Amino acid sequence: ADNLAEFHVQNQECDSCHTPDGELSNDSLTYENTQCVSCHGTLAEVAETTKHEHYNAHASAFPGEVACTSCHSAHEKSMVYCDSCHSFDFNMPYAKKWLRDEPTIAELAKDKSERQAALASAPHDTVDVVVVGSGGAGFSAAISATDSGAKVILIEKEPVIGGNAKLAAGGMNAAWTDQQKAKKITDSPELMFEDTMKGGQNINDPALVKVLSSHSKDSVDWMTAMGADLTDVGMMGGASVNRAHRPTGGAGVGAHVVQVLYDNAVKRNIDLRMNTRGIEVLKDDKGTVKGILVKGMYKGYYWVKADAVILATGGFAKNNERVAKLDPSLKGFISTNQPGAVGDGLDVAENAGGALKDMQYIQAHPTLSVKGGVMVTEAVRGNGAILVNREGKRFVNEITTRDKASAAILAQTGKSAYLIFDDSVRKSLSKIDKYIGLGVAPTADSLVKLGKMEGIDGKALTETVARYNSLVSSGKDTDFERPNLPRALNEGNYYAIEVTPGVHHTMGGVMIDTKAEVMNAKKQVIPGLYGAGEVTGGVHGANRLGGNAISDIITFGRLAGEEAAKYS
Ligand SMILES: Cc1cc2nc3c(=O)[nH]c(=O)nc-3n(C[C@@H](O)[C@@H](O)[C@@H](O)COP(=O)(O)OP(=O)(O)OC[C@H]3O[C@@H](n4cnc5c(N)ncnc54)[C@H](O)[C@@H]3O)c2cc1C
Ligand code: HEM
Ligand code: HEM
Ligand code: HEM
Ligand code: HEM
Ligand SMILES: O=C(O)/C=C/C(=O)O
Ligand code: NA
Repeated sequence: ADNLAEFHVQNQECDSCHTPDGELSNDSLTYENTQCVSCHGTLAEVAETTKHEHYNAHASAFPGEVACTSCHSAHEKSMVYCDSCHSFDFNMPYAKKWLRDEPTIAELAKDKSERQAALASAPHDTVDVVVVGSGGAGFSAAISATDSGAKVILIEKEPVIGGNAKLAAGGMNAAWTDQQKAKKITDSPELMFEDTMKGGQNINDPALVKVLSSHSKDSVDWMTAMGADLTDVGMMGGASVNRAHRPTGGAGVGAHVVQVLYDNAVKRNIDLRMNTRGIEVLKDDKGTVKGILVKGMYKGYYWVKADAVILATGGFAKNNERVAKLDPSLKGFISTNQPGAVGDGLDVAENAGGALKDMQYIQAHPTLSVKGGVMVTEAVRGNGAILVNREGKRFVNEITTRDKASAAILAQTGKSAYLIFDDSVRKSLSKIDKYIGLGVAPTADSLVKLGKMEGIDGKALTETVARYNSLVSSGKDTDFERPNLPRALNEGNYYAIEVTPGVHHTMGGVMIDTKAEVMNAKKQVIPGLYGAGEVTGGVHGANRLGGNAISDIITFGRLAGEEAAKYS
């Protein structure tokens, strides 16, 4: 058989998968996936028949209900969604090699005749608010506009929810929380503001940082009121005190928060459509939003009539060509992002008249696993790990800013470095057991053997750790002046992870005011158009602090949702 449908029609009718009139139920393929599930079992039942020791196509930490048609198309060969970041050994029937080629919003100009036909038809739905993107900002806004009495449609162009927010590990920054107080942490919104400005080089828009800092406690209480666990409070670089909140025992912040938001959306019956891309914000004759034209991967173009459009489409860090244009130094770097984080929501914003700002500031995360090509949380260094070069020495304050840490790493022999830590750090941060499970953290009971394994000078490494621990115990890092030295590296076994920088976050984007209203180049509000999260510029300045993006998405998403509901 050349495809999965042809295979199944050797013993089945067309309607063992399709509805009675045979039309596609919707762009989520609800009815159709349900048929796959009714013969093959749910996603968990199917994982039992495809186990591998260290991985499984049908089991992943992705939140939400992952549709079988996310990877299995019926009438054509398709691609495994895990291959946009890993290379596991899979043998999916009717597979084809992972290759994302999504047209730009500009190349979508060519569909002049379908667009026109769709815009001359009646709107397909008429609601109060349309939310574009199912990352943190997008679900938060959908929920808060709904809890504000507005009817919402939430759309996601990918087949799965969560964007890059489902990958967050380190934590969500917040200050002066009840979680921090119970952890005997002393902080204030003023220290977080101050760490943020300093952190972004005083380029950040101060009114936005003030919203960021002043609403962060509330953003954490909101999430916690909806069911999240954000009681573990750790440190990341450029913070004065520990203020990165995440689940108990240091598990990832991302997948958990996106799972809480999805559950909350679901309880409210929020209309969520997958495989549905926002293409053009529609405006009336007085330049205010009247709706949006969308492109359903399965049922074509159609428009949603609405008073308000919230753009929560995240960044363009996956887009190395745009990234290279703005920063030539990042050309050819690997990236930590999901495959559709390419900037198309920015094009929608501009075409709508929104102006952009800070676009030249692109953050490279300092520690991507060379072996796995995936981000290794900075909470690994925050909970105590050190960085050593191939000569087995420390070479940088490990909890310095991302810019500095990336530069020191690229300057080392081989252009990479090694995270080094023990079982006390491991046990303090459960996330580390994910990297051990990926095969990216070799271990040994002595630094002498660990260094032999990885090409690190063994005796040098042993004396480096011994010096570090003595620096921990005396309380001052007089070598590199790391300001927080939480743990001696002396328990149980040792572990090394080889790390190198990757494109990670774009601090510039659509220009928003304090109510998340998109403005033009004159700084005039575009009525009905809002912007929230990494698609916006001005929050993070020239350099974002680890932990500040999940705080930003919850805060600015919530608020845009509320403001869009009021506006109407
Ligand atoms: C690997 C990794 C670890 C990180 N760790 C942390 C952490 O620990 N703490 C922290 O503070 N930050 C962290 N960050 C940053 C990060 O989580 C965020 O910057 C990011 O998720 C912002 O969320 P968002 O909702 O704004 O966008 P996203 O979560 O990226 O969601 C955007 C969504 O919009 C959809 N979309 C885009 N364009 C369109 C369109 N035209 N139509 C319909 N849908 C569209 C995208 O497909 C996507 O699902 C981490 C980032 C990553 C990638
Ligand atoms: C799009 C929807 C579905 C998906 C993604 C899916 C998935 C799959 C895949 C990946 C295969 C392997 C084919 C090969 O080996 O070449 C398969 C085979 C099979 N499917 Fe489906 N399926 C779907 C719908 C259904 C339905 C509706 C039925 C029954 C009416 C069904 C019953 C079977 C059977 C009997 C086989 C052969 C082996 C077996 O499972 O006993 N499938 N399916
Ligand atoms: C001869 C039998 C069948 C006929 C005539 C048929 C017809 C179609 C048509 C016409 C479309 C495209 C519609 C559009 O673009 O609006 C389609 C898509 C689809 N069909 Fe079928 N179908 C048949 C069998 C099946 C079977 C057996 C399955 C599942 C195993 C299936 C699952 C799907 C899915 C999931 C889609 C969406 C696109 C895709 O994955 O290719 N179909 N079908
Ligand atoms: C309930 C939803 C799904 C069903 C019913 C389904 C069905 C199946 C079946 C029946 C097989 C072959 C089983 C066998 O040969 O024993 C298979 C293989 C596979 N499917 Fe799925 N699938 C689903 C969802 C997904 C998703 C969401 C992904 C990707 C993220 C995926 C990726 C794969 C891969 C990679 C293989 C080959 C497995 C390997 O080599 O380990 N499937 N699927
Ligand atoms: C169904 C699809 C996928 C599967 C089955 C899968 C499987 C895994 C596995 C087995 C691990 C090691 C952790 C563990 O032992 O559970 C892992 C780690 C990781 N994968 Fe995936 N992966 C998938 C898709 C993706 C995609 C698309 C990305 C990025 C967009 C991604 C990013 C990561 C990250 C960042 C980690 C590191 C550990 C963590 O951050 O929790 N994965 N994945
Ligand atoms: O967990 C991390 O390394 C990243 C956090 C961030 O980008 O804020
Ligand atoms: Na941005």
